Amino acid sequence: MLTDPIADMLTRIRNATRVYKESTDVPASRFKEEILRILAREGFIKGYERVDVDGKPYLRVYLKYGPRRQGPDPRPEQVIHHIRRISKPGRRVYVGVKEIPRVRRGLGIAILSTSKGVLTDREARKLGVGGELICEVW
Amino acid sequence: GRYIGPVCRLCRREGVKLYLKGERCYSPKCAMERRPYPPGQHGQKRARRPSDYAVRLREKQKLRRIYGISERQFRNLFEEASKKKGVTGSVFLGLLESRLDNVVYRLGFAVSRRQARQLVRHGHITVNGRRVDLPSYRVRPGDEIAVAEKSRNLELIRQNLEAMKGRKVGPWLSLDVEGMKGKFLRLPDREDLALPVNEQLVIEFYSR
Amino acid sequence: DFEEKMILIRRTARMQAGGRRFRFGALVVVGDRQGRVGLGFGKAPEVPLAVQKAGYYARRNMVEVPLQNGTIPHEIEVEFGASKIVLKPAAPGTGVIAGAVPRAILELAGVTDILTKELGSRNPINIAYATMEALRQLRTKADVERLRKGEAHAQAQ
Amino acid sequence: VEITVKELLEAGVHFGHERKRWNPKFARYIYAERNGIHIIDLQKTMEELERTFRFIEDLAMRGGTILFVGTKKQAQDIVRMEAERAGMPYVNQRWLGGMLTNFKTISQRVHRLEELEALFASPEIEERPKKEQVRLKHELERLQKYLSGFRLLKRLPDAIFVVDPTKEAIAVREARKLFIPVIALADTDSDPDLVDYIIPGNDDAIRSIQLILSRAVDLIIQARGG
RNA sequence: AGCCGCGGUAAUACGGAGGGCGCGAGCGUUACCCGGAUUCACUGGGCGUAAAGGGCGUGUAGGCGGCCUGGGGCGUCCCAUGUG
RNA sequence: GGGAGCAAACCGGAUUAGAUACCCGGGUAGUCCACGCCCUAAACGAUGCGCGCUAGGUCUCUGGGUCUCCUGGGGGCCGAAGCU
Ligand SMILES: [Mg+2]
Ligand SMILES: [Mg+2]
Ligand SMILES: [Mg+2]
Ligand SMILES: [Mg+2]
Ligand SMILES: [Mg+2]
Ligand SMILES: [Mg+2]
Ligand SMILES: [Mg+2]
Ligand SMILES: [Mg+2]
Ligand SMILES: [Mg+2]
Ligand SMILES: [Mg+2]
Ligand SMILES: [Mg+2]
Ligand SMILES: [Mg+2]
Ligand SMILES: [Mg+2]
Ligand SMILES: [Mg+2]
Ligand SMILES: [Mg+2]
Ligand SMILES: [Mg+2]
Ligand SMILES: [Mg+2]
Ligand SMILES: [Mg+2]
Ligand SMILES: [Mg+2]
Ligand SMILES: [Mg+2]
Ligand SMILES: [Mg+2]
Ligand SMILES: [Zn+2]
Repeated sequence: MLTDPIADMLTRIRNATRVYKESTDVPASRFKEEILRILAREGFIKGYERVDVDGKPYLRVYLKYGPRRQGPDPRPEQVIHHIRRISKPGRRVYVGVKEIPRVRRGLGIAILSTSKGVLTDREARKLGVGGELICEVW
Repeated sequence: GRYIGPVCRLCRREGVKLYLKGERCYSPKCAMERRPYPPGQHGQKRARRPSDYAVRLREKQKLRRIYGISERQFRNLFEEASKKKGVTGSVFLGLLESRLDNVVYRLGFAVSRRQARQLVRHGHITVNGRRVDLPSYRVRPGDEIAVAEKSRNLELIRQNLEAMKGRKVGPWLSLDVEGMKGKFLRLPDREDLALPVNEQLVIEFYSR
Repeated sequence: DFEEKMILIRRTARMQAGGRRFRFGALVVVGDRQGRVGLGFGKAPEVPLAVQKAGYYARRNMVEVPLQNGTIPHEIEVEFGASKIVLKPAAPGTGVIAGAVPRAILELAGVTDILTKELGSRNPINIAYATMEALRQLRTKADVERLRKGEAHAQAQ
Repeated sequence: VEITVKELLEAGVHFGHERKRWNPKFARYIYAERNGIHIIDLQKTMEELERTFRFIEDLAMRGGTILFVGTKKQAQDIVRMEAERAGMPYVNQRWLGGMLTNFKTISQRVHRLEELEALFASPEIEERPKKEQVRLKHELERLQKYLSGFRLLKRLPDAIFVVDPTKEAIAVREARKLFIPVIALADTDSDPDLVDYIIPGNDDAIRSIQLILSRAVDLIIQARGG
């Protein structure tokens, strides 16, 4: 059966990228939309568009990449070098503020669900609250 | 106790002059000056590569000997700079200079460090106007290292209080030649002390 | 003009009719302690013929390093084989804590301070280009907000 | 000079290759399958031919030395008389793994040809016992064979020029390493990210080859006044 | 002799000497605790051949779960406070 | 109950230094049916079970369609990315 709405998205966009696909499409949530508006507030992704695939509700996320590298492997650099989820289901993860970690020595982002919603450790701590710790990009 | 034995041989062990013989150690005598190679039966033969840990240790030993204090508390002085808020290389030394037995040897009042100690041990020294027999002595900024009047007219004090009209102190220090006094301005910097140690290499021996 | 430490040497066996035959292999670093650093791995019939050769491969196998106050810009981890290499910036005064082989490579590349562990399989050679790669992959507070965002850069900055 | 949709067609440039021997990444570049065997979109060769002549025109304005690579038995003597006109170096005969990541080890073999041309001029050759004479003769032509384009390559080329990035995906993979740029003529059976400056068109059409070189080797000489 | 190991007439390994390194009123050996040991693996592991997927199903306790809005606030976050 | 043929144990012959075997000529259990037990296996893809995502190429069985081809479900081989 299908279990994780969330972790799924990451893994689309994970497997999507590491192929260098220009665009990719994910099962329209409210969550998946608010997590997504972050991922472009913080330029990992160009942006998501709402598109209906087969009269079914959906989100079309466009993929951000590196620039044409040279060498013998001319394949850029996912602006998304690693994305992966922490609160796994039945194994959840709630951090205060004290407990909010920072990611890649400040070079990176942790995503939160809080009483004020869809938050980055920066936006998180600036606000002075916390909650379910979700994923982790860089 | 303290190490006590053939000092100019570590003038040569780690391969550079350690001015611990003292006033002889500016001759064409101090042992190094003659024969650079370090001690026994083999000292002249070809020396192979030093282990990563060799070097790790050499440059620690140098700084331990060169300052003339024994291991067991060379440690609690390291491990007391670790425990203290700032650069570890640079705090360390900082509380080698604050020790009494090398508060003298840089304030003039002696020929070498091993000597300079004797004068501390033996009731000869004034600290904010009092008598201190304690090489283990934490000299703070503003302290008063002088000499008790009674010893003043001693040759060893004086031939050494002599020569100081041809030298200078060390910029964390005022020497009062005539009044037989001395003043601890501040701590040092790693700016000042130009020792022949590399200190991070010391700390990389107290990581393992 | 490149200062160059040496990591490890070994004698390896071939075989043949009547007795073995050999070859020796030499792990070598390089590096102007301010930025750069190479590695080689050299095989040759007599030893320092190899140690010399290993120095060659390192000159081409160079890695500029983002360096920042003698330390490592962010945290980091990489696998390569079953040998799992860790780095992580240390502050002024903590200095090349790292076993045998990162020390050799990190030092010469120019690190003052760093923290470090080695994992599972410990074979030098893996942990060698374990870390040659760990370092090929360091990324900078500017190299970076001009990987992302930089879609429309110089409107941002 | 310039080039149009009109001209490319008659050549067999839309004339792709199979679907059974096929590279997926070649996507973007097609129309469809009029008889199972693909049709190249030449309104997307007008794209990658503009840009991939600009880059050649710059190199003849900053006087670049451009390698020519074609080994496919029809290609050869068209690589030839289209490099010769250009003043160029060409690997027509058979590529060697090395000739770029080993230019020295190879080029110790040009001089051994240039030495032997001159050895055969003088009379001192005839003095050597005639066993070596015919023997050392053989070696002359061997070198004239696989190199009569390599000789004028005295250093390493500013761009290599392939006609099949899958036959000599060898060559392409050398200039991959030693950061030379790559200029390839490719149908569908060929990885197209392995090229920076790329022409989608026919591999084996001895008239598709023919136009494209003889229209490249113009925007060489024209760009070198003459 | 802690580990692999040295000794069968050239022993840097055993016993002595000279020389050497480390420590110093202590230096060693034995016993136990933790680290090493991401070799109990929350951080931080694995099963095709390396130790390891139940010989195959069914289904109970239990664990877990798709899209849209609203009520509760048990969890989880937040602030003040009493305690520690 | 059934027993043609095969065939542990067993009876002979041959080989070999010896042959409790390999080879040969017979031979009960048993394999066969029933009904109840036994409940192991190199029970093997040596890969527990569902769902979502990630170049394709040919082959082969089986379905549906505007059947030059498109699209479902299977069994095979070669290969992208990636794993090892
Ligand atoms: Mg004591
Ligand atoms: Mg008295
Ligand atoms: Mg592994
Ligand atoms: Mg292991
Ligand atoms: Mg002997
Ligand atoms: Mg002995
Ligand atoms: Mg543990
Ligand atoms: Mg394991
Ligand atoms: Mg097994
Ligand atoms: Mg089993
Ligand atoms: Mg739910
Ligand atoms: Mg709700
Ligand atoms: Mg509550
Ligand atoms: Mg029988
Ligand atoms: Mg029966
Ligand atoms: Mg039965
Ligand atoms: Mg049974
Ligand atoms: Mg059993
Ligand atoms: Mg099974
Ligand atoms: Mg199939
Ligand atoms: Mg592969
Ligand atoms: Zn001396």
